[PDB]
Amino acid sequence: KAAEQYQGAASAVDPAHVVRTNGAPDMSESEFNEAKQIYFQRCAGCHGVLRKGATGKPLTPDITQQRGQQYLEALITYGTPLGMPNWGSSGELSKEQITLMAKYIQHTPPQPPEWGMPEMRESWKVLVKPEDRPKKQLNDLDLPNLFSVTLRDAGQIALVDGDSKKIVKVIDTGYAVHISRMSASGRYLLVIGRDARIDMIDLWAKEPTKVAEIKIGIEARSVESSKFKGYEDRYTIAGAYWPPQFAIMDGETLEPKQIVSTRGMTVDTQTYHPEPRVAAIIASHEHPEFIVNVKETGKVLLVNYKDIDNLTVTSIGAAPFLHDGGWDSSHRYFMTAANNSNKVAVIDSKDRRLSALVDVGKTPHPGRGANFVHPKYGPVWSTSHLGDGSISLIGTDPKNHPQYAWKKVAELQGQGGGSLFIKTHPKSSHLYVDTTFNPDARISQSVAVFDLKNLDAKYQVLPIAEWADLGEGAKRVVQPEYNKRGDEVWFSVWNGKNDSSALVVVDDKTLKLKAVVKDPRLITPTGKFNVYNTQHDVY
Amino acid sequence: KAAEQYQGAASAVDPAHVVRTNGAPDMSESEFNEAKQIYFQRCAGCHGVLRKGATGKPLTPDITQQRGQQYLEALITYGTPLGMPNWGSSGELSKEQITLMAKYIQHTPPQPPEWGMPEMRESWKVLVKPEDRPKKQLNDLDLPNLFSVTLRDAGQIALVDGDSKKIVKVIDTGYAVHISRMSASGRYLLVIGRDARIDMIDLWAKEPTKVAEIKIGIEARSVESSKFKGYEDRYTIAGAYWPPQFAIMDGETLEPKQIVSTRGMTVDTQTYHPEPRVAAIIASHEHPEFIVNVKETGKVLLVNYKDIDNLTVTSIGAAPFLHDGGWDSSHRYFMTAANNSNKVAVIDSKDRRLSALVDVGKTPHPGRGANFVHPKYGPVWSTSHLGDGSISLIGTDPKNHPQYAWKKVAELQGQGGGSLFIKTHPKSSHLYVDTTFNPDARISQSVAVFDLKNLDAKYQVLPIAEWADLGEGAKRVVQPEYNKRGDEVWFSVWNGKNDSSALVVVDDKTLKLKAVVKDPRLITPTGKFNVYNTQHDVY
Ligand code: DHE
Ligand code: DHE
Ligand code: HEC
Ligand code: HEC
Repeated sequence: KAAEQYQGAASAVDPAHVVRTNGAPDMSESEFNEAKQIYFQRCAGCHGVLRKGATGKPLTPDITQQRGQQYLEALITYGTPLGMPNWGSSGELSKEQITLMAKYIQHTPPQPPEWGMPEMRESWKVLVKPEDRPKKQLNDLDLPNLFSVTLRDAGQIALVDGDSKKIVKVIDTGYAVHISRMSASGRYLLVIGRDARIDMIDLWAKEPTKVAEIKIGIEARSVESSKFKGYEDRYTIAGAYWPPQFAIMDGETLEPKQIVSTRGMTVDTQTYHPEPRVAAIIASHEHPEFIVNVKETGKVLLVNYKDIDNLTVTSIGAAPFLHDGGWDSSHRYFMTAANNSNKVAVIDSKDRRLSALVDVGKTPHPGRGANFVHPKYGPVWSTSHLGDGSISLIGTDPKNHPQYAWKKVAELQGQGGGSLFIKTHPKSSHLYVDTTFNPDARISQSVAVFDLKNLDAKYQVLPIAEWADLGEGAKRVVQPEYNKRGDEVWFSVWNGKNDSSALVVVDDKTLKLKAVVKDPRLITPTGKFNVYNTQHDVY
Repeated sequence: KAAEQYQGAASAVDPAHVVRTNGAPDMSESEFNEAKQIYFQRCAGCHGVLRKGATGKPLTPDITQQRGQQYLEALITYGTPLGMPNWGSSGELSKEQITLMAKYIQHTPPQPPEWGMPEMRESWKVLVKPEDRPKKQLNDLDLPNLFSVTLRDAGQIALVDGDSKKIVKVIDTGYAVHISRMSASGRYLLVIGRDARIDMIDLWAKEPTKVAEIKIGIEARSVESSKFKGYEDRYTIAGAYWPPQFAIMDGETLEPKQIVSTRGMTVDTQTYHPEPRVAAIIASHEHPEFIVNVKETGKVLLVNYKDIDNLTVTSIGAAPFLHDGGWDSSHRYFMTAANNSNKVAVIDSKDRRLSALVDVGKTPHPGRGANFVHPKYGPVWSTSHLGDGSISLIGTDPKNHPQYAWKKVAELQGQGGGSLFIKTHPKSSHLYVDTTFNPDARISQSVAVFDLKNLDAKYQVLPIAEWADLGEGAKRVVQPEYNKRGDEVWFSVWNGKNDSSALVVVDDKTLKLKAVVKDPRLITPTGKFNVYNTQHDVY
């Protein structure tokens, strides 16, 4: 009764400014569920789960009710030239569906479930206790030259022996695994599906088998291991798309320890954003931290694991829409692309600061990038683009080449836009770039190769898809990846699940076809990650 | 169109797990706003703006629709003995309104507006530029012994002269100012209304005037100034109840610099909490930081301002429901209370960690606390409670008294529960305790005073309200505050806006009535803050 009067004063909030939602077109339970079913299959990626706008404009009731029914239907139908697909013209969605979507986006967005520690512990499993795991490598596999290839639509990954070109094992994982990452010791393989299911695989057991797993969210893209000296296999971190968050777990058993929300203020307008999806994550070699990229808010956070109980985080403003990126040759600056901002943020991991924001081309997509010493400009880091066919070379040596540091020092020209990965290797004198999503078939089925010993000359075209001899299908080639020796470059010919695919190997020394890996179990192969190169960031 | 096919794959989110909210009893616009008004007038204080629950159970659709109309009405009607007021039995609400509330709480919680930089800058006003301000004290007031009193309902504060006992200047401010804090230089007076409006007052002007103002949110409770060596008047920070956030501004002009969301995972369950209100904030004397309390998640954040461009926060976990608190005698340990957890957290600001979690009585409400040297136990910090009449004494000397460090070393007994503040001074041998919200009028209209040179002896009751000679009204006495030289203790006779109030002063040496401050302008006086004691944390 004392506690009653103590909190018995009015809230400073003005009810007239608290807004009730509604005034949308009446639509039944089924009309709504069908619209909801379509929204995540076709729209959520670009517009966001909450519809506050990611790559695309906000689709919340305030704005959609203002536009009204007809503007909405027409827009969804014909699309626009700035990224909005023509769902009606292309005949991808019927007029009836487009009508339901126009009505759906006029209601309050349905709420997706949260996902904290209770759900994480319930999903967590230790398949083989640490004490029951091999003390030595119980097999004759050349682990360093192994490849962890993603069999996207099969919810599996494949361990392919680099020298023999044969599949050594197919392991069940999360659906469409996005990337593979190696532990600092080179013993454990870490794969994470887009569904946020992480699988830890012991490469030492008789046969590479799974020793632990967990689900850190409803949707995810990144996973990483602690690499600072004295912290081998200590912690594993993973970033989720929804909910906006990242989790730190034990690097031996994947036991969840800390969960941190990334919901916050943007760097540009400094207003509140409800869905800042976590993207790339890279382990720092300069301090005991993980370097996390928060997309929609454009913040690079340095999560310090020196004391995992009292988490110290340093919020660095970069630029909106941070995505992928990698280390420069020295492994001190984090070159990451803020793709929809057309800039490349450089994060100094030693001095823990933003070194610069470099203007590049339309929608940079470096992947992890390509590092090499330019004969004139010195040490550079490069990236290709999705929005155009240009290739940016950036200065990454402040000590010996300060006049070029953090500048778009030169530009190269590929086959065209739709590019996703650019590759190279220390031992190699070639530079490869794919064009996976280029709207042309001939271009999307081939890669461009440049001569680093003569960058003035144009690129040669390698007909990767044609070399694979597969037959029908889009046969989109993607992500060049070298072997440990650096004399073989691998490519994935990403064909439909009901079609036939392959991994095409090329002799880097001669640019001649070396081999083609086919197998009924090689369903929709995407990411290939050579152990050594992924473990030691060789790119 | 490359970017279009690039984001064409489906979201990992399951359409079936995204839910539409509704099936709530129909209610017209008029009915919905009548209830929505009542909700923020009477319920949001304890249940929260989004109704996820604070001191009370969550009132969200998933739960309320399960209970149904009958349960809800019956509960709102009679309440519960565990803190939920009997809205119907008391005659406070009608059967018609109660029926409206039971319906309202079965609907989706309406959404309050956000409040970022655009809104803050829009409200930010610099009344007198730093260049046009005085260079020295232009008045002849004894500033250190001045008193900043809250004229709550009047939306103002009065500067009362400690020695003359007269009102020197009444200043217009935000509604129901909660607290007053002094800048490090003792020059500027910082005050903040519950509506989140902050006013900076220069005590050097011929007549104290406001030099800047800003609104940092929809509703708030705290403000603080940087007190680390070399950062006098450098930064001002404020915490907000809604939105869940805190803002850091320029300490000379109040220019908004950084805004940080406090929405996050909880310390106990580690699940997402959409509304973790910011409670107490105290400047660190050990490092250039602010120690912030995040109530619902039970997190103590150490925000370092050495570089406010790239903010560094250390998130220390304490216990659920952090509220108020204050420095131990040495100004190193932040003694804060997790009031609904019945504990007191000790945050070591030097080593930057949770020293301990001490169990206390029901609902500890220390205010800033009371520090004194116990004859047997050594240095102690005390607090009274709102749920019971006890006074817990906790040891605060881990260097010279390890036996009692962080232990509820002993208890004292006051008139009863409903206590809000306990007080003492280094030059004083008395310990005061108010009982502001105690349900018995006589008790709520007086204060208990113990003898620190004889703690075994029972307290003495001082008829503070009765001494004021005001007449009718509740006359709740509140917050014992000392003067510069610690020889008199002030009390606030907080009476209604239409009734008559006063400030009763006691001669600490004789426990006799010394003076009574009355003025037609002294409307609903609540908090009083002696400039010196507030600035130099003398408590
Ligand atoms: C955040 C992120 C990373 C960086 C993680 C890291 O390094 O820590 C990444 C890396 C990658 C890498 C890493 C390669 C590397 O060399 O580092 C691969 C193989 C890859 C295959 C694909 N990604 Fe990726 N990818 C996304 C997210 C990401 N992609 C998307 O959100 C997007 C645009 C939409 C989607 O549907 O996922 C997208 C499209 C694709 C594809 O279409 C690919 C080709 C196939 C697929 O399964 O989705 N992305
Ligand atoms: C977070 C918080 C602090 C700590 C501030 C700091 O140190 O930075 C505080 C301090 C305070 C202080 C500071 C005293 C001090 O010596 O530090 C005062 C005077 C005070 C007067 C009141 N407070 Fe307060 N108070 C709340 C919040 C807070 N009160 C509430 O949420 C609550 C429970 C309900 C409400 O309506 O605000 C509440 C009730 C009250 C009252 O009823 C008082 C007596 C009158 C009023 O205006 O609401 N609270
Ligand atoms: C990315 C590959 C997209 C997908 C998939 C979908 N949309 Fe989109 N949309 C996208 C962009 C970049 C834009 C802006 C384009 C421009 O010219 O400005 C849009 C815009 C919309 C809008 C219009 C918003 C407005 O002006 O108020 C609507 C109504 C919209 N998009 C709807 C929508 C739906 C329902 C989709 C799935 C069936 C969908 N979009 C997919 C990018 C992309
Ligand atoms: C604090 C001073 C409160 C105010 C003001 C209001 N409520 Fe409350 N309520 C409070 C507590 C501490 C509890 C817990 C009761 C217990 O015995 O544990 C409650 C609970 C409710 C409930 C019941 C919820 C449930 O059990 O499902 C309802 C329906 C409820 N309160 C409604 C409500 C309304 C509409 C109020 C304002 C008009 C209101 N509460 C004020 C604390 C406080």
